[PDB]
Amino acid sequence: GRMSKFTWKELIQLGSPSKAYESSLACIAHIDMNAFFAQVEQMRCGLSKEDPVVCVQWNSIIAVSYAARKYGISRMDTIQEALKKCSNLIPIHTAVFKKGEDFWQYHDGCGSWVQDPAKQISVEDHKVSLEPYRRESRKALKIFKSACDLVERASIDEVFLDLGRICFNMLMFDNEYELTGDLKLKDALSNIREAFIGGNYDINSHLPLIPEKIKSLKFEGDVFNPEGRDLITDWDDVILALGSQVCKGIRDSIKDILGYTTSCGLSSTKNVCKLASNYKKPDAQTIVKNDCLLDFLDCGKFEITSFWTLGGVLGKELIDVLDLPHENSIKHIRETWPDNAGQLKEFLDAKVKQSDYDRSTSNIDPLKTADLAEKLFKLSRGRYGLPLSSRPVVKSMMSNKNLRGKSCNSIVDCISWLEVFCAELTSRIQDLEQEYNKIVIPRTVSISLKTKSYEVYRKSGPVAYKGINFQSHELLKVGIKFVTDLDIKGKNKSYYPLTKLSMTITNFDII
DNA sequence: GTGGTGAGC
DNA sequence: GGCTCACCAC
Ligand SMILES: Nc1ncnc2c1ncn2[C@H]1C[C@H](O)[C@@H](COP(=O)(O)OP(=O)(O)OP(=O)(O)O)O1
Ligand SMILES: [Ca+2]
Ligand SMILES: [Ca+2]
Repeated sequence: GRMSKFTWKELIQLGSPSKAYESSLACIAHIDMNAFFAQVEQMRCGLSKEDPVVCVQWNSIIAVSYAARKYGISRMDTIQEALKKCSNLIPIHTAVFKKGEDFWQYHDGCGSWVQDPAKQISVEDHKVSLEPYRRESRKALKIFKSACDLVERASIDEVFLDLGRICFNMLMFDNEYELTGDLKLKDALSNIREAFIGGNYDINSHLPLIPEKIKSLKFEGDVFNPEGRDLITDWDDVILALGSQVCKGIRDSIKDILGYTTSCGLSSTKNVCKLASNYKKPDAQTIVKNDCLLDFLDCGKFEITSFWTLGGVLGKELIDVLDLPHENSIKHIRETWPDNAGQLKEFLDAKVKQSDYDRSTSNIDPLKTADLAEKLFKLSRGRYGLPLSSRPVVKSMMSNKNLRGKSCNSIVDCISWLEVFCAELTSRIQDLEQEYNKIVIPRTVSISLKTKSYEVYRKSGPVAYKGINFQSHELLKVGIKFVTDLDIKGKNKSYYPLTKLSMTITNFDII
């Protein structure tokens, strides 16, 4: 009291696209798109945001627009089953390649749920394509990178944002933003701003108490506040508010430029953000103040298994290692180690060396048992700041096809599928160039296949480039050769009908 | 060198 | 239930 809890160092740190995730005064934001594949379709067919449109594949649903969710339809339903829940459902099948053609297409009006035995899309001579969804994913991304200097791509429909710089700059140099009638930020934060340029301060001096006037700063979106704590008490709250503001803008552009609704979570931790974004859907924005982190993590919807990269199996074990009750398990980890990370550290040691398990089926690395420590201890409190980072360069790319029926008998059929693969792969190589804005070419190509008896033939080798920058053809040129040798490699053995053909590319070069 | 199979879109 | 992708014991 009598002075803010955060120091200048922690504030100024928001302007560093490298040491920003530390401050705790951080302001990260996660954004996921609602019923994505459902939407990009809901958009492509000029339908409305409120039409029970579902995205199907063969006989299974893979995306359910929220309009059609109101009828109880979910992912664990089959087009057939779903229609009995809502006869006005608008099922739309993804685009697909046809055995033999080097281009995918949209067979609208067609689908297994169609009576006409001619408007069917057999899974025998067709392969689902996801370019459309990738094509859109990037757009949204481009729209992001234009509003945020540091953007991490979580997955095809998710992205994290480091609203550090934008918040700091707004908090210091924005002479436009208005709080209400006649009251701009330039007057409400005069004290903090005048002090900033003054430089008269030690980077360790606790910032001044937030000006009484700033409390009239409104948050944008639902502020998780069950206990009803005050909205703006310290700076981290002020920065977060400014974030929600900015964040709303970004999310509005997407909706206007592409027309995609999204859920969004704001907090000082990517992890905590990941949760908040999924807390409410669709088209909403949850906000978890640092002084609500515990109230949020214990609202009664999360567990130690709901934590990204900790809910597959390592999470399962964690329970069998710390007893971890089957409910209020997160809080339990907090109230059992109110010491520090160091405490739980040893507990891990004196819980592994004995007669409980074997280092043959445990994802818990003994030596680095200090990491797993601080991790759980931090997560439990909602303070595990992970720096945003780019996904490591791709190592490979597979264009498979689990064949069925007696389709694949001759080599002209394999060749017929190799064209397809060659297309899809010459479609993910381009999307990669655009992402790293660097030219990419695969120096090696292999072709695997499963015979009738389910055996495995595979030939791998280099790819000759008769020029300097092609692919879509020379890839099939070689691909074929292999598919031939293998054919000869099994003339009088269990071969056709094949049960799985597939082309893979590795040994990439990023010039 | 991988197929087994855990993780995730 | 489907389709892709990174690893790493046997
Ligand atoms: N079981 C599955 N089968 C096929 N595709 C899936 C499956 N699970 C996820 N996907 C992929 C295809 C979808 O376009 C994409 C959607 O992103 P996801 O994060 O799963 O949520 P969603 O967009 O379907 O709904 P939400 O609004 O809850 O985010 O995930
Ligand atoms: Ca989603
Ligand atoms: Ca997702």
